[PDB]
Amino acid sequence: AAGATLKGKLHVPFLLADGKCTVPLAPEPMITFGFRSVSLKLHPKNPT
Amino acid sequence: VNFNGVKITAGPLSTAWTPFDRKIVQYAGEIYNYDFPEYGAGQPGAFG
Repeated sequence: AAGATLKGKLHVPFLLADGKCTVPLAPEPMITFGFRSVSLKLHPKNPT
Repeated sequence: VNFNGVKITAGPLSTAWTPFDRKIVQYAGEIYNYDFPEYGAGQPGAFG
């Protein structure tokens, strides 16, 4: 407009706050020992 | 075998070959030479 720039401000809701969220727990790995070596058999449900 | 007085006898020693390896898996009409583990050595994430 051109009459008057009668301006003001209003609040944005839905801000980004902290919180606790639930994450998957991967399938358990199989740890076969060996002399100065660990061996891991892994079977992911999802990209891990 | 015997037809009209003849006696026919076939074999042996057809080169003693087989494709069928010692361990076979059958699925949907298809046959595979997999090294399947015995009953009680099957591990998770594997056939057995």
